[PDB]
Amino acid sequence: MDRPEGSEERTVQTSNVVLGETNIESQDIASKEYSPTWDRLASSEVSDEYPMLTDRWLFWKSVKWEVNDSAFGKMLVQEKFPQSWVQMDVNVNNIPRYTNIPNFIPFNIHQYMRADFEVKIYVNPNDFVSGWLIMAFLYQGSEMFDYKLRRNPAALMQMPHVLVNVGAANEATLKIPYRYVRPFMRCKDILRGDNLITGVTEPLNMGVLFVEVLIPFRTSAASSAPKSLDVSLFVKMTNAKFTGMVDGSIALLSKPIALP
Amino acid sequence: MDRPEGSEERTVQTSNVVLGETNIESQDIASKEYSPTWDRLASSEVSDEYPMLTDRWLFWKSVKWEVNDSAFGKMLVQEKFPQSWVQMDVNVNNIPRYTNIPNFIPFNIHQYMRADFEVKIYVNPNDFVSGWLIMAFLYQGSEMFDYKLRRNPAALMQMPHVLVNVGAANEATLKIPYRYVRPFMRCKDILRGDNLITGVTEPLNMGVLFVEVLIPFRTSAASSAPKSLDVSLFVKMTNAKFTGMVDGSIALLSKPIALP
Amino acid sequence: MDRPEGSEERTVQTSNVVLGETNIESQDIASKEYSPTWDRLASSEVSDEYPMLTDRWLFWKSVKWEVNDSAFGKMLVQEKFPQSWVQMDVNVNNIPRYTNIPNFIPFNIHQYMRADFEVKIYVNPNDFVSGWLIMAFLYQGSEMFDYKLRRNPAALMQMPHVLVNVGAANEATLKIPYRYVRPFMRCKDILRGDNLITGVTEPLNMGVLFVEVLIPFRTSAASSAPKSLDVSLFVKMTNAKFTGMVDGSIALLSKPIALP
Amino acid sequence: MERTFTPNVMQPTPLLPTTNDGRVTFGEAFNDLKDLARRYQLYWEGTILEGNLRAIRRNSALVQLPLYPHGLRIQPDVNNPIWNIMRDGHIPVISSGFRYFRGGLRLRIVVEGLNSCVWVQHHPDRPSIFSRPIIGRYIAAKDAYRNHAYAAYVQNMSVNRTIEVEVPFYQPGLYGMLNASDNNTANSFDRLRFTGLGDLLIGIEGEQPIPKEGIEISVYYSIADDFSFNIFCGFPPMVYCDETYSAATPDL
Amino acid sequence: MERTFTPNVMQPTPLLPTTNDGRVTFGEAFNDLKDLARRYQLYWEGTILEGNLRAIRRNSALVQLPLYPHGLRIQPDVNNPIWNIMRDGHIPVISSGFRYFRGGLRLRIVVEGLNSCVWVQHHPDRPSIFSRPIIGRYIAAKDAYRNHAYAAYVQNMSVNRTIEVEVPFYQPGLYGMLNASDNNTANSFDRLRFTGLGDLLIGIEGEQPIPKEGIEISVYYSIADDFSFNIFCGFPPMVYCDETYSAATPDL
Amino acid sequence: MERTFTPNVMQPTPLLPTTNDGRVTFGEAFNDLKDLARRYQLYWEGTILEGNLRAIRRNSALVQLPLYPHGLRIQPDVNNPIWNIMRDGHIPVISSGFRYFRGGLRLRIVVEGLNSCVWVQHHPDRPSIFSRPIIGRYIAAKDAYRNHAYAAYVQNMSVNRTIEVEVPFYQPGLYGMLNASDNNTANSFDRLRFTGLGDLLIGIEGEQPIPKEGIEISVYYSIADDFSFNIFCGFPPMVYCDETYSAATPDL
Repeated sequence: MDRPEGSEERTVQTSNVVLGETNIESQDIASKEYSPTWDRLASSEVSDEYPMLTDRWLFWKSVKWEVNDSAFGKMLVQEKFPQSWVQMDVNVNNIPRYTNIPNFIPFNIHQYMRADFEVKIYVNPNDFVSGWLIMAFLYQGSEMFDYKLRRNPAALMQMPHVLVNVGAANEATLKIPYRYVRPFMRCKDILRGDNLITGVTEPLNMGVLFVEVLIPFRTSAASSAPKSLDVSLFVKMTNAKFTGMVDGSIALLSKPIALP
Repeated sequence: MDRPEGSEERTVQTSNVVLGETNIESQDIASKEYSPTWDRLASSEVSDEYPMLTDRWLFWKSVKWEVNDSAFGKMLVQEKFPQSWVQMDVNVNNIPRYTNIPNFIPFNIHQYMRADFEVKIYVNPNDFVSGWLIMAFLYQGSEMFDYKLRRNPAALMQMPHVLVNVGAANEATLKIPYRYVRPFMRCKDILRGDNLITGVTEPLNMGVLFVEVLIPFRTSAASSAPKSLDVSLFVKMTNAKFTGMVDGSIALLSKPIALP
Repeated sequence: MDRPEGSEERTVQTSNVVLGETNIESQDIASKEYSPTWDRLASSEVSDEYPMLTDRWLFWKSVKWEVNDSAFGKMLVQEKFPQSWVQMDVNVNNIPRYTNIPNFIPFNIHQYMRADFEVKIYVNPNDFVSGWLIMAFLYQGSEMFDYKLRRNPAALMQMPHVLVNVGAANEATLKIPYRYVRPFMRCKDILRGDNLITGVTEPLNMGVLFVEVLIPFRTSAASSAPKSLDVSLFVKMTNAKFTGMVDGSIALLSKPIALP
Repeated sequence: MERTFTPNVMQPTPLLPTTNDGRVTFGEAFNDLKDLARRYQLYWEGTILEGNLRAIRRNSALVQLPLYPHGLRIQPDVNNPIWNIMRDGHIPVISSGFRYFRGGLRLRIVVEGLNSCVWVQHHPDRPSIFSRPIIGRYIAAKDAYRNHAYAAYVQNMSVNRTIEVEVPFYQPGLYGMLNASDNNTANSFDRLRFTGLGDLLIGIEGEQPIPKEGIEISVYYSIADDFSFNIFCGFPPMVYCDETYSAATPDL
Repeated sequence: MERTFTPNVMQPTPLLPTTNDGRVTFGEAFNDLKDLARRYQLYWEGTILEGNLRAIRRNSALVQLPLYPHGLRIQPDVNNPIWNIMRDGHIPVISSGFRYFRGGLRLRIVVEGLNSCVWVQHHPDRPSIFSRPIIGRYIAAKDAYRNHAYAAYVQNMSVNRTIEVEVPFYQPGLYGMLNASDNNTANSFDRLRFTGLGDLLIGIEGEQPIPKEGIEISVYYSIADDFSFNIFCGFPPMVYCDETYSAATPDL
Repeated sequence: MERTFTPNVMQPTPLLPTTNDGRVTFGEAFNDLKDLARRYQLYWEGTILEGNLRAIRRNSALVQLPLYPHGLRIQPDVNNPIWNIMRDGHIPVISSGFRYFRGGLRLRIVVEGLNSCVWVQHHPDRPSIFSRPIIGRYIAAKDAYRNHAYAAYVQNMSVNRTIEVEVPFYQPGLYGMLNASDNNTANSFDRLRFTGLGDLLIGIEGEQPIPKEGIEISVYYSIADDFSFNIFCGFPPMVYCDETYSAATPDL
């Protein structure tokens, strides 16, 4: 700190949202970036795009990790992505709704959807702590026969990830291009099987986002030293396309099934 | 600190005085800068100038502000400017004298005087405190009918001012161009009225310099942590002109009347 | 610290050794640098050179200085140079041997030797201590009639030296060009006198290397604050030449006589 | 420069398109306080009865009026509803943000109830050191009667009951002080001759008696064309007009 | 990019001169895992007796074989020494590091002990949701008998006891899932039609009886030319083959 | 370079205009210590009586004088007032700041009281390992008598009582050591042949008796033209001459 103002804070703007950062980031990209071509073969209805709504950096969860619950491999976040994020606005009964968040408002009236994603992880520690986080992404991981084994931080180091050095207080961004078995994901619980058929698919489960402890959070032994630290996430969409226009209530949203 | 010497210290030289600074300043100018033209219409005697004496950065007051006397709007300094500065050398009876300070030695032999001023405020805190000062100037403020009401820091924010962030330890310079009802100020108590007339004027009262608490000085609760901080002021003159040569004792200096 | 990695660490490579530094150094050169010409007049046998062995930065001593033994002029190091360094590998009886260290392996088979030297001094303090070291060199100092008087830090300030500011944690390099009474130094104890003659010469005693306390090491009074600090030395050779090939055991190494 | 210093700007949207200070929507622009200060406002107003004047009224003055760009010190009372709830006009509010000035003022004297003649003089070398006017028999002889050689205007009420004059700046210095205090002993000279434009005296010239209701004199004023509000210092703290008469009784 | 991020490099020596992935010392290069995945390995192998088939064997199927690029879920037992100590081949090990794929597979069916004729069909629209094969009389009628219109190959053992076929990629989506779980209810659709190439059925066509030793069917497989291991996610944790049978008994 | 390192300079005034090391005010320059070292100073001085010499004086030596650029180790006593209060000359003070040298010295022997002849020899291969001279009958035979083939000069006192010689540098090495210790056993070779220019012997050649007052020999010395003070190491700590005889007795 050498100025009347503290110092210069870098700025990142998208739509009508402005994010400030002060340090050098840790970055990675889940897969090769590309422009889709086979999505046009999936739907004859024109794909609508709402960039001012979807390209907006939106605030996700805050998760609080303490010294007493910070062990190697501790999962601060284990969420189906982008399902958990898009469905983060629930009612009294933990039933999601796409009706209040402007970024998610197109999900309510469309049956099929696709986009690339970016995730920012913000931690604001003081000058006197030490620790390390790893945020990683696994494409459709929950469907793999060894999913729980891939949860170990040693395994996360090999999938696309970014690191947060609490000793440096760096921000971090993880780019996640769209890759799925189909050129579109489903927004809601539709086309389940019948008496004989079982075609069941989760809405918006492109993969699993992890946030885990690489090196446990440590603090001064002093009493008035913060033994806690909040971890905040931000998400946005790059190439958001929506198709299959429907009434917002033609299909329902179920209570989401959690991960182990 | 990354060198054998600490790091590079910026330097500012004037006459035979050299000031060192280490941080980025907070600056402001009381009014538009200009070159005077109507001062020549006031005196037919040639205006003498003593740049090596007057253009010299001179040390003013040190004022000590503590945690226990640091409240919002606390006045560390409330002084008539430049009167208080030029008259800072007093005798046993608090009577000023222009005879010892080389910068003020022209004031003793001249009746009328004019100059632009610059004020530097130096605070040297450690790395572990927090607080904020505001140094502001009010042109001929004491003569205003609402002067005491303009003393609040909320009012100071609107007059020309500079800020000192104790958390950054920045220096600060306030430029104050000469503006007065007359093209000259008086150096001493002269031409008071008589039995019928009352023409009474204070020497060198171009305005009021404030130094106030914007955000109270705070410290670690530890015992051996400094609960005090000195605030030092420096002043110099830009376009010092003097006219009306007189004997150094033809006119006397009174004990200065203080502000409320 | 503003990056995921801490920050950039400068690197210095020689042979197969790589040294890392993070701060701006303190440097000096014992005497004017030159290319030797009269060494060729001393030996008709071709002078062998082993740059990959000798030009290698080698680790010397670590010396531990504590708060309770850190007084003005305290000698952390007082060693004959380069004797003490080249002979740092001793046996059970404190007898040196040139047979294990690759940098010193040419000293075992040659009778006469010459080179320029460079010495690095590494101290890695935390952010909260204060103190100062001086590392200085005195050409053939032990042979001077006032050697012990030149041991005072006030006297060291006048000989070639470098400084280590514990408050800045800077590295430091002292270059020491070869200067001696003869164009070669002796590797071992050879050609001592006989019954009548006394021609006795110490191996490799080009001078005395000092490391002394300029300003005593000070620490926080807290219990868990390190009251100790290690000082490590590194040495290498620039123009190493060896001549006078002999069997590695034709001449013996004595137990080295220490300095007062 | 700290007063306008804006570091680390975070702006979610672009700026709002201009209307040229109202010129696009309304037919006129609003960009300068100087323009508003040229719209007349009440300076002083009072009623004068025969009892307020000298026993023998030898064409003596009715009002001794000090001239301040920042207006007079207002007295809010039951007899003065305007000053009580409207408080100070726009010009005193504008003036409060500036230290100095150098121009003239434009006045408008409205005299109702008198069938006689009114004389008006400007005394630039005699400005008052108080921020309140002096009425009738309390006016000293030196001012109570028409002085010679001063810039003046004499108007019969039979032709027009409104007098229009412009008062010039005749001060020996660089600036005139705005917002000056009446409690000033350390700088009497500044307060005496470097503050006010000089008193304006309004008197009567005739033998006609004043009606029992009295005459009313209303002086409006505004800034002249050569006037300038000069050095911007802070605004002083303000009072709110909606805190005079409450909306708890919306009609009263 | 963090996965390959190497800050503050400290390198004592220069790099080691190349051999072009072995081409200098040996006559061939080794730079791509795709090449190794094109070297055949065991997919499944079993012995079938008359008792495993339907009582009346009306040219019914012998094996219903699910087709996974990452291979079947191995069962290490006393009867299967290979899976017990060799464990999974190279292809399942390679496959474990990638999420998706889009190509075909190449098979080789070796049938020993049977003098009759063998028929082979590929059912791309009917892939199994389990990672284990179905044998003989446990195969449902819909698959136990030759279906029409499917891509097939019929081979007499008298001419050759080895069948060579290439199974194509006929899936409605972009990718097929590698390393898929058999416990999958939340995404049945993915597991049903976006995972396996479709079952391969191997049956017998003739009236010849099966010898008391039974017939043995060995299916080898490899990656086809149009195949791609697509998105590199992490490797899962591994087991070590030298921890099956110990070297404490160096010969056993 | 740390020895001359001057960071963060703060200089209130400009530099002082030059005089070219005194050449402007006085007629000469003073910029090099080498020039001062070329101004002669006392090296050694003593009185010799018949009793100090051999019983039978066979043209034997009077003084065996070691030659050091940094001078002899002084002995301050009541008989030697100079060394006691003037201490060491300028040359020993200059020499103390340098480690090495490589040149010759210029001597001046002044012999008073003797009417005979004086012989002087230089023994470059025989320099003393002590910093003190040897007198008369204490001089070993090898040096007490004139040796052959050495550079010499023989002077009759009848023609001139002052001898002027220049002693050359005849050493086998690169440098000669300045400020060498007499307590040196670990490096005897350095102290023996790489320190001093070689002894200078001053003897008498005639049968004339020495007066009862004795003869006095005064040797002055200075640096030669080919001399160099070579490597600047620190200065050693000093003593102050005004702390020998106090000013408490201003005349004594």
